[PDB]
Amino acid sequence: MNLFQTVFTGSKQALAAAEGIVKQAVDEKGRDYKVAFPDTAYSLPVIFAATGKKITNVGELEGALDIVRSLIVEEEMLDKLLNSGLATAVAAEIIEAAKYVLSDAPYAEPCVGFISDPIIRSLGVPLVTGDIPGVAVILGECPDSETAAKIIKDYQSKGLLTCLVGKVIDQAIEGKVKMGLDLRVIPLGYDVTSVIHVVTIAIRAALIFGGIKGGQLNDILKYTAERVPAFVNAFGPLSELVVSAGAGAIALGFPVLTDQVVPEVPTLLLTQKDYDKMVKTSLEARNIKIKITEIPIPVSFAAAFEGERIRKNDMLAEFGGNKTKAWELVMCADQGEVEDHKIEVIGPDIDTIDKAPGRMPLGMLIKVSGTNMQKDFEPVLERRLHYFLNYIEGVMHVGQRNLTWVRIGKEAFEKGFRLKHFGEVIYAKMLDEFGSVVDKCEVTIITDPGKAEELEGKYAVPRYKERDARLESLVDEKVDTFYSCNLCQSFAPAHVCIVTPERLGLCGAVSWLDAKATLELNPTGPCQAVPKEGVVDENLGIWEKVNETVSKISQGAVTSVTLYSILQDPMTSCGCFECITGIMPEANGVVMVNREFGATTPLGMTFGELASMTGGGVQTPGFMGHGRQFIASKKFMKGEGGLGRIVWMPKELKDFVAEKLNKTAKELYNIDNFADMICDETIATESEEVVKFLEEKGHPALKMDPIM
Amino acid sequence: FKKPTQKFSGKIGEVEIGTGEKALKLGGESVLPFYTFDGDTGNTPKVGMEILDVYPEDWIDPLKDIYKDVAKDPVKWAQFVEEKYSPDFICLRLISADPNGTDAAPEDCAKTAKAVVEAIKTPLVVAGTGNHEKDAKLFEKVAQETEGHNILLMSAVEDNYKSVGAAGVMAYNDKVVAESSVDINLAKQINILMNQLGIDNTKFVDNVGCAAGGYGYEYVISTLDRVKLAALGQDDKTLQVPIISPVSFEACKVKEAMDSEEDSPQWGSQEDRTVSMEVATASGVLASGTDAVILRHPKSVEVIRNFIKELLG
Ligand code: SF4
Ligand code: NI
Ligand code: NI
Repeated sequence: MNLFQTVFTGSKQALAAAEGIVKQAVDEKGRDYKVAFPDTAYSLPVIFAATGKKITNVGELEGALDIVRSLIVEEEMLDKLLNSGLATAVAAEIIEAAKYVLSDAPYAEPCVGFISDPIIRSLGVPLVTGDIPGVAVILGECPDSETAAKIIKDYQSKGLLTCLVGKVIDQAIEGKVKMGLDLRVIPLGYDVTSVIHVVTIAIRAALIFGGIKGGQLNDILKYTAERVPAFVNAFGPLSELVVSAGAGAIALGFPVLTDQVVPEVPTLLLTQKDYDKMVKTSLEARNIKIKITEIPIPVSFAAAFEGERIRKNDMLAEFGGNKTKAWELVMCADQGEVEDHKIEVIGPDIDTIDKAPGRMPLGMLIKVSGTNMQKDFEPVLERRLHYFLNYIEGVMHVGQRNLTWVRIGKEAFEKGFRLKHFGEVIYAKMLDEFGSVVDKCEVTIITDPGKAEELEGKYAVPRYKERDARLESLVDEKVDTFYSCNLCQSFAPAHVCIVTPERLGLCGAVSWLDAKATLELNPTGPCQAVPKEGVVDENLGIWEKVNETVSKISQGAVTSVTLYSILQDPMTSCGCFECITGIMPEANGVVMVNREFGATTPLGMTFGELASMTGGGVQTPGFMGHGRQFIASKKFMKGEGGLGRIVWMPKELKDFVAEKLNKTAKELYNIDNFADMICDETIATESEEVVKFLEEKGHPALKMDPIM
Repeated sequence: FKKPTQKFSGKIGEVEIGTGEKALKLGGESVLPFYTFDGDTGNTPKVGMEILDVYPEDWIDPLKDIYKDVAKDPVKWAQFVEEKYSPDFICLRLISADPNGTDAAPEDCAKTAKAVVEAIKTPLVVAGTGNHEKDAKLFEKVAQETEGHNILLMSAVEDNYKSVGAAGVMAYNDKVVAESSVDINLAKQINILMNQLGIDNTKFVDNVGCAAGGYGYEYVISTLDRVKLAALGQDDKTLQVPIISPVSFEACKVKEAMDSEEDSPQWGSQEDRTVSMEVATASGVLASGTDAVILRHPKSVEVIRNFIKELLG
């Protein structure tokens, strides 16, 4: 008997039992006798959900058997199997409803039977806020009472609401599990049909919290599959009826886990014989995550502890800097390569220090695994390490990659701080902050001189080199989506920043990869994806989708923009920009000025006047606010001949930019040192003197077509 | 000359607070506030009166003299307010749940709210404290106890929006206030979060922030203008919800209103300054686009109601 035939057989047995008990209700109470569940507004919830009909008398209960019959179509296709599972759920509900008709109180304690609506509203709020991570539906019998008690109390200690059906109720009592609604251990009943009492909880959750009307069965099934984190643990031998009821749980999107050999279906029907891993298997199968309440560290952890300076003579340990070799790395790894919550310390720990200072290499290798985890997200998470360590009092860590040094004072050592607590804090904060992209985190602390250098060469430096290569090799044509940031709309109501690989956010702190990471981690944040579809001008950078997105985000204040031009519908500026670029017509070029420059410019205005004229989210042709990384870009003024039009620039800014600027101008086929053609404030500031310098030096901008 | 015909594609949604014949509706407009010459103004802006669940000790002397024999019992205070002044709604502020002050269990405040909501017929607005974590548990217990009266729960910030939304709209069929700090983008974000949770625009109102005149007031004015223009002019669906402003929360707390005549003899009557501050703040927020205002002094309520009647009528 295959899976489909087992489910069909179970549904027929459920129908047979429903018909028999309905016949008893008709013979003893008559078809006019009232049918109801204690304290509910949804009548029989499963039938109300599936059909929208409320059943009030016994005669209608007998007419509900046709719903079960119409749901059993014995054709071996997945949809029929799910419908047959729902047939068992409807039949089980009819059996439970007839129980209340026949006997006034059909359930005796500890069994609670039906769960009233006020209880659902009572536990509905924890279900939405995640205070209840999931619903563990445990039915059947475990090999021994202690095995059941261990699994049940494991779910209970994790905050899950566990419901019990069958002999596990007695096994848990023998195992001394404290049962109650406040204890989140609810025994429903000894019969298999009592599992419908937790099914109606999920059904009424859609009815009450989802606001789905009765009869919208597909919407209700969609709701329970996405919103109700329920799963089934079926222990002991499974009859056909149990399997058909499990098909009902699968029909609601609830995966079924069992210790029995079954025809496994990936993500839906799974066999796990190891009772020591059943809880972890179920949490993974239902995508349930349990949040850590507090960091298991003796040293207090708070955000106000950042920036603390701690005395040099109190420095028990000091790694990194010019003295020792230290490095940190966060790398994406496959699930096999990283095991969850594994803090490994290799080499001597800080206890072995017996002198006032400490000097030993430190290497922190962090492996993160997740479905949505990407290599481009590695540089972001690693940065937060700087912060995650600084929130611990007694330790100060500053630096980047292999340039980090960490100083640990002796007060933390007296409190009980060790190197494993680094891993504890890193794991807890990675699972907190990036819990939407990180599933498992493994932290390894290396202190041996040999393994620290071996792991840095094997793992650290290749990651850094490939990150730099990706940062340098990304261009607009390679990617297919840009990003839009409106974080500066708090003070510039019309400003929309368009982030592309070769156009950085003009604040200087948002990049294309940063925008992608922000969108992934904070979907309702300021960074939103902009598909690069509907091109109009490739040279000027005009896209219909970009214009539509700018129009929508700026609330219609800005209609059309060009990414690569400053004279035709230029991008707006807010006021965070580091540099201002302004058109100089007499030089047929452009001049630049940073915010640190206080003297006048050949345009005749200082940085303050240019900032007042340019910023505020207003489209001002001929003037642009941008960061320091955009000067040496191949997209800088691509619509007006490129960066070859730069004719004046402050001396310090020119010295800062010269290398990359010369590289890009060599791409332009200009001389090895193109920055020498750029006038400085010391060389000449008056416009006539600037033009004289440009004519003397043969600046290319003088030989181009007119800029405007 | 051509008459200015400003046609807006957007329209503010309507939210109903309260049950029975006293229930009020907010929103429904398609033009700027008091622009009866441009089209349809949905519902008249509402004026509510603020009361406390404990005796008001920091309030000015005239206010304590008005409620001398009723402020001790919140039920008696609410009945007196509903009888003598008959406001559109009553905002019961649970000051006793403040962790900074005389912190109280959520059960006591829920009991007080249940007692108040069963004595008055006007719609009730239950406002919590400034602590998000305390607010979540407090509103859980308050919405559980005050079931069946369609109350409004204030300060469902992004930190605890799920808890207040579930314990409020989803479970006990109440309304909620999505609060954002003087930003149009933050208001959009909280509205989108509420919509993704499962709460549509007919089940919550917005609080884009409030401030007294002269204390960050231009930011409130600009936020109201931007939200109204985006919701109506740009047809932004994430901002088409009515806005409620607690004016007395900040207007009566400033130095220009709290100081008595003894402290500043040149300023004059303390009650007049308090009423003037309330009236100025309320008039500004009403002109900028709010749909309901919470006031404290009865004279302020009278003046603001007359102001609304003159502008709309
Ligand atoms: S300047 Fe930076 S923070 Fe501001 S909107 Fe642009 S990308 Fe976002
Ligand atoms: Ni900016
Ligand atoms: Ni800016």
